[PDB]
Amino acid sequence: SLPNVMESAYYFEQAGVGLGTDETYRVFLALKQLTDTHPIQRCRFWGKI
Amino acid sequence: SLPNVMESAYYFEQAGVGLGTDETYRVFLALKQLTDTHPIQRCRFWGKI
Amino acid sequence: MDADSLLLSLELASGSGQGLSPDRRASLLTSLMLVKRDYRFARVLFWGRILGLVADYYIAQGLSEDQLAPRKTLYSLNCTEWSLLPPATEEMAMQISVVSGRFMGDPSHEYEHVVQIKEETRLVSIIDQIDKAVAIIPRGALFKTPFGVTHVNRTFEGLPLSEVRKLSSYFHFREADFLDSLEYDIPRGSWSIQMERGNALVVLRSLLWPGLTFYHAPRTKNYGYIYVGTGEKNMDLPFML
Amino acid sequence: MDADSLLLSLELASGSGQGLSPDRRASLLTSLMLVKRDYRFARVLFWGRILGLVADYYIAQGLSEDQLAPRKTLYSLNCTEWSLLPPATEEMAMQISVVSGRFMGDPSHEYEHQIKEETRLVSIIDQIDKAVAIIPRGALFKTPFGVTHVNRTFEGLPLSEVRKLSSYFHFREADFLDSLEYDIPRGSWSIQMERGNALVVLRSLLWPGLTFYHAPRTKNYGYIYVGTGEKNMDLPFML
Repeated sequence: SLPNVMESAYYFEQAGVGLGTDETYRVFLALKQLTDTHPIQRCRFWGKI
Repeated sequence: SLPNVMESAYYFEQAGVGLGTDETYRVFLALKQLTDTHPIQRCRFWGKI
Repeated sequence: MDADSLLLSLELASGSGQGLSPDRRASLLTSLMLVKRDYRFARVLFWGRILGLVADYYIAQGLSEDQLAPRKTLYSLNCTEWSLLPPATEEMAMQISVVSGRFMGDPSHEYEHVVQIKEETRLVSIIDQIDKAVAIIPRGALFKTPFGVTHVNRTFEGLPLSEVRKLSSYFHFREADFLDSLEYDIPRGSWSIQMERGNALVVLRSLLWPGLTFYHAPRTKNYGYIYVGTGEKNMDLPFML
Repeated sequence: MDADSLLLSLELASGSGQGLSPDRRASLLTSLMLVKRDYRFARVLFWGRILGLVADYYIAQGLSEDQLAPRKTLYSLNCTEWSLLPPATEEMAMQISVVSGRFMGDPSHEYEHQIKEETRLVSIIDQIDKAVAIIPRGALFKTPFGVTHVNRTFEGLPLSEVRKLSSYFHFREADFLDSLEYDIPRGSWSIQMERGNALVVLRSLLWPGLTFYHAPRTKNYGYIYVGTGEKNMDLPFML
């Protein structure tokens, strides 16, 4: 139930923001673990504070 | 007239092939030079031999 | 950030969180090395980017033969269109105290106190008051020869991991084994030291100027600093820490 | 290539075209770090790919303190489980002479020309490294103790002998090691430059898929074989 975090990160790179491909894919896999763990309808990369 | 070279290059990166975002963006700009120079209906990055 | 190595030196992938798009980064690489051609700098370094409101200022530096004093600064609203800034001085540093807020996007823009403050003067001033007391030299990159500070350490091997957390293994770029460390009786805790990318990257953040990111790979001769932020001074730090 | 360079994605900037995907890149960074953990290698370098028909082999070798020592080759099919191959031999080089064609991606596959696919993989990686594995002049200096260490002040190559094959040595036994210009057929190494003069790209023609890179005036170097995994015997027709 994930979004395409890499497509978003690609547009983010077009705008000159994001965490880069490596760390963003790492966060994407972490969100995948979140979806595996919990019965959740959405898991959106809100941000990095 | 031009194609979306960067969306294609992003999918290329995902598949693994490509020149990196940097050289692909250069190729996109060079294709734009070709497109504004010449009266082209449709243009496509064929490849790098 | 050294001009030849922005594609090597990704602040955006390093955890800065804001940085250069591939369009901008491409224009920066070719335009900075041509900046080295036109004005004969020994080295060109990308300084960072002040966000502003309407348009983004992209800022670069140019260094002569090795010294900390001759630090010419540039700006460009379309990356390639580089223009040499006037030198900074205490008069323009004093003059911009009567103006606050975000940068605009137009060097010809003028504020009102009625003292007139050109956006250009604000850019040059804010650039220098950023670089004093945030621009890191890691311990060992530079020393002082007896005949002058040139001595770019060609044998530099980075900082060992034990020295990294201490904050005493980082010197300023100011005109000071010879420079003032980041511990200089500044507000204590004004630097956030972060171990990033599997302990292969030390990310330092200036909390007096948010958006300033500095890093170096440990055990390696890669280092550089960059400002991707709003351009206003965070005086507000001691309320936080 | 190095892990630091795997972060940079110079595999794709070199113009090889094949390179690697970012998912695989992140997985290699984690798993090669833990290969350096489980096997106490001085360095762990990503050698590239042998492109198969069902799956692609993902290869890395282990470098001891002596960099020219016989190095322990590993393979993976999913970037995470790294399997340690056996070392190569002359006898194992002789067996696969009857076998040709694309790799399969199934290490258990058998050829009736029996030959194991591990046999092919090990001996092909061996033959590539003996024939073609570049180092620049100045890097990998011989310590007086009879052991080779990375020259920590290699400081890159200047642009004068970047263009020359004489400034480029192999990763093997031969005090300087073995120049490329004693390597036939003449012109077997292509010489190319990246954007600017920031980096020179060397593409193997006897073994297509290999693309060694090097940044002048910088200690960043490396090579990967991402290719079919066979020797281009056809080369002197083409030159």
